[PDB]
Amino acid sequence: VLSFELLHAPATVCGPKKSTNLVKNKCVNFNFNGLTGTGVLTESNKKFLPFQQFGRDIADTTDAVRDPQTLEILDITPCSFGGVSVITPGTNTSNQVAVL
Amino acid sequence: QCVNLTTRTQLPPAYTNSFTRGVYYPDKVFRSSVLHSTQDLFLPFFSNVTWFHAIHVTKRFDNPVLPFNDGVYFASTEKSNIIRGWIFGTTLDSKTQSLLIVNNATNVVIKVCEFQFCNDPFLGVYYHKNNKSWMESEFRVYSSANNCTFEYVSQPFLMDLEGKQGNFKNLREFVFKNIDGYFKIYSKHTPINLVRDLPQGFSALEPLVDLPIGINITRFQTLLALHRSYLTPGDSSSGWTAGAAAYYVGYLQPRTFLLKYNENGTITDAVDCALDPLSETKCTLKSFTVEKGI
Amino acid sequence: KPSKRSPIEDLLFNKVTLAQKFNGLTV
Amino acid sequence: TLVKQLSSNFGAISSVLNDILSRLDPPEAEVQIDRLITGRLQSLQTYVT
Amino acid sequence: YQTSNFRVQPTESIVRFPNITNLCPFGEVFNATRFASVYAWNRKRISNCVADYSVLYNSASFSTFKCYGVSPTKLNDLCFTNVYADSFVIRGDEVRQIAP
Ligand SMILES: *[C@@H]1O[C@H](CO)[C@@H](O)[C@H](O)[C@H]1NC(C)=O
Ligand SMILES: *[C@@H]1O[C@H](CO)[C@@H](O)[C@H](O)[C@H]1NC(C)=O
Ligand SMILES: *[C@@H]1O[C@H](CO)[C@@H](O)[C@H](O)[C@H]1NC(C)=O
Ligand SMILES: *[C@@H]1O[C@H](CO)[C@@H](O)[C@H](O)[C@H]1NC(C)=O
Ligand SMILES: *[C@@H]1O[C@H](CO)[C@@H](O)[C@H](O)[C@H]1NC(C)=O
Ligand SMILES: *[C@@H]1O[C@H](CO)[C@@H](O)[C@H](O)[C@H]1NC(C)=O
Ligand SMILES: *[C@@H]1O[C@H](CO)[C@@H](O)[C@H](O)[C@H]1NC(C)=O
Repeated sequence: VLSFELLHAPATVCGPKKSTNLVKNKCVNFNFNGLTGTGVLTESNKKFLPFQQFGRDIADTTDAVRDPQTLEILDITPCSFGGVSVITPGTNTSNQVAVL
Repeated sequence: QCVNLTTRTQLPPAYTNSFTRGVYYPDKVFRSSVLHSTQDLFLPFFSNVTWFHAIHVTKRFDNPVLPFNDGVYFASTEKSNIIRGWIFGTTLDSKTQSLLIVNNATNVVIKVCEFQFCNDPFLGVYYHKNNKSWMESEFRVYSSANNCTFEYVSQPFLMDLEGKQGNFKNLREFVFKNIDGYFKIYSKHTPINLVRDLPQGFSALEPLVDLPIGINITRFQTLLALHRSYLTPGDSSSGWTAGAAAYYVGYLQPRTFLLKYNENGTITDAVDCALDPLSETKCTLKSFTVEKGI
Repeated sequence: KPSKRSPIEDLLFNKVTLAQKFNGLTV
Repeated sequence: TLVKQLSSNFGAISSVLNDILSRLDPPEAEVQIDRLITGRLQSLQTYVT
Repeated sequence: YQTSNFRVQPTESIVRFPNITNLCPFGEVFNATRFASVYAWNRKRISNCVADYSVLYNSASFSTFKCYGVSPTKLNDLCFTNVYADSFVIRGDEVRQIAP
């Protein structure tokens, strides 16, 4: 029986995994060894502490992360969702629209 | 196994009040300019902690065997590095494993396996006054280790690394928490500028290392490093001087705390939530500086 | 100064003091 | 309050959809997803009212 | 009028993991020539290595192989902290009782 548990001890190496490249300033999909999310990973300006990996904010959501290999701090940001609106003079005069 | 130092005279324990001490980072998560409430084991504010001390003026061979219920906040102040590594266990008769720690200059050796102790555990080094050099002489704290399971060696510990007598400038804080078969140790090494007792200041404790064993520890004791000199002739068991030593011992209880983070991500202020009606009001309001009103 | 704000309006605006984007929220 | 209501088990294995989806197969993760759906829907309804 | 919502889809699928070339020793767990008693059940901690997960599933046949809380096919990408290994020999009739 292989015995393991989650959220019982902080980890930095964990179990098996492979490594790929790193990209920034693009809304990409990432998985930093158990930390899964989607966003834009710009270079961070915050000052961390040597034992202090993650980062959060008031609402307790991820806002920064440390590189497992190069040990540098880079931000996380959702990639610009929003809504659209259609402006029309009416079908009755014309048919052009303007999308906002 | 080992010698049995005399003068085992009883003495009532002393007491002193802990002034906002024993706060550690509960997890490796960065937070900035936020107030976070945690539900974890902590040292309650404004409790009286014991004041074991060893002084030649009897000889005050004071290192009794002390309980380990849930955690122990250990705070030892000195300057001659008289203190040494700690020691743990449940029965201390080699039937069950017992954790050992030594913080000498070489390395932080950690022994977890079984080994039988002697009835009066003690560490002593016979310094040679003929040679202008200091070396370890005697190592007698256990009989032998028949079988062993786990071992661990880390980087050499951070000490003052200087042997002299002077003003009290060194303060050592340690938290010994073990839960779910996981042994954790925290520390801080802040200096002091006042002679005696806990200074009226606040400082947080950062994590050091995690030791996964799975052993049950219920029993606690402290090792002491003692130097024997020629200034006290006679039997080798009594021909020694211990200088001045002091260490405080507290206890940990399940209490809810409120933590204040600065913009370096360091805890600068904490508020207990079960001490005072005003403290409970602060905890409920999730802020400081409560104004008028019921 | 800002063209149409009188001194009392300026005092009122400075006296009143109060928002990162989240999942689904918009203003 | 509405934002902080997101991180709640609501009597499920976990409060994050990704963990449930990756760690569990659909046929028995459906109940956990339904529980989270009900909880978040109720919270949003109360906020709107 | 408002019609729909606008979202930016992810582009890449980057993933990172510190490069540790150590292979986790499954040999003394799943291929040990000697086994211990049930009362003295073995427990070895596994860390600081990459677990060769694939070979254990695609090259070995197990009469009983069931997973609780984690999908067996998703075990490839999920890593854990302080993986434990238990080795013991028990009666075949009592194997079913080893479950939460
Ligand atoms: C606009 O459309 C309506 C039908 O929806 C039509 O009855 C009306 O006559 C149109 N406008 C004008 C100015 O005729
Ligand atoms: C005193 O200590 C010695 C060695 O430390 C031990 O052999 C002896 O049994 C002890 N005497 C007691 C426990 O009465
Ligand atoms: C101080 O310590 C002694 C013994 O523990 C006793 O007077 C009392 O319990 C303590 N006082 C406070 C305020 O905790
Ligand atoms: C010492 O530990 C080993 C390892 O399990 C065990 O086989 C042996 O019986 C133990 N010896 C004693 C005296 O308990
Ligand atoms: C630890 O706790 C268990 C369960 O309460 C108890 O049986 C055991 O005697 C304790 N001590 C050791 C060394 O296991
Ligand atoms: C936070 O850290 C920076 C980096 O040195 C420092 O300049 C700043 O003073 C720190 N914040 C405070 C409140 O001291
Ligand atoms: C990756 O490999 C390098 C080889 O130069 C070595 O430092 C170590 O094994 C790994 N380093 C890190 C930071 O993971």
